[PDB]
Amino acid sequence: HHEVVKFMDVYQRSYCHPIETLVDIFQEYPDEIEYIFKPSCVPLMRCGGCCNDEGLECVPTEESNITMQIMRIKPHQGQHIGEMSFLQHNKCECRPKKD
Amino acid sequence: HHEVVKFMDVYQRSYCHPIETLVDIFQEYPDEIEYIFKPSCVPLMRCGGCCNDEGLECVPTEESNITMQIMRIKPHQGQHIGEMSFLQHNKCECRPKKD
Amino acid sequence: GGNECDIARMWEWECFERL
Amino acid sequence: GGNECDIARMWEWECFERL
Repeated sequence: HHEVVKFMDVYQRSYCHPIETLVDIFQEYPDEIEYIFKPSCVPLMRCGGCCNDEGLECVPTEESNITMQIMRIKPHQGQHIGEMSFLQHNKCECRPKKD
Repeated sequence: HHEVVKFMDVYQRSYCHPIETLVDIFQEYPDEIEYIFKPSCVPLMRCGGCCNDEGLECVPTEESNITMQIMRIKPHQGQHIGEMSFLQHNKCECRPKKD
Repeated sequence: GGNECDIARMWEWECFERL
Repeated sequence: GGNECDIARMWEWECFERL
């Protein structure tokens, strides 16, 4: 254990901001099931944590694309390296919940 | 945008390992509903990403506790600082899925 | 210094005291 | 340099070639 953490630090580090998060390829690309991806996930900068109030929601305000190298494989066939671009979050912000 | 990321880097950084992840307090403590926490979430080192095969699963092998400072606030009442301990993941590893 | 405590902004100490 | 490609281990280049 690292003892009791400082209050001001828990809020600053937890407040809705862009943090390193791994996203599943199968979750973003639902039309790619026959080609096993290696790796099956990719690291993307997304917004995570919580808001200041219960009636708010941590969501992104800006976006961007990032190309990556993925090895697509298929049973009883072969393998191959391809270029895949994913969407990331550039800016984060809290806003009142809708649905 | 930056450019096409290196393959060896996407796998080494995406492979099931301990990464900074924010956990919701309400998700861990389902009994504390009458006392709103500030912040409502806390940063904990958990395992995230994906495994080498589809039949595997990224899960932790070891654990630990971490104390933090949280401000409990109740409607029409007052506020107060308390010590809350959360569970984190020390070691991560991939194993065949069960359910 | 007055009352510029935005709900969707870094609630400093003063804002926390008067939430 | 043989066949020690563990499924739950860092699959190096050689392991990726012969998956």
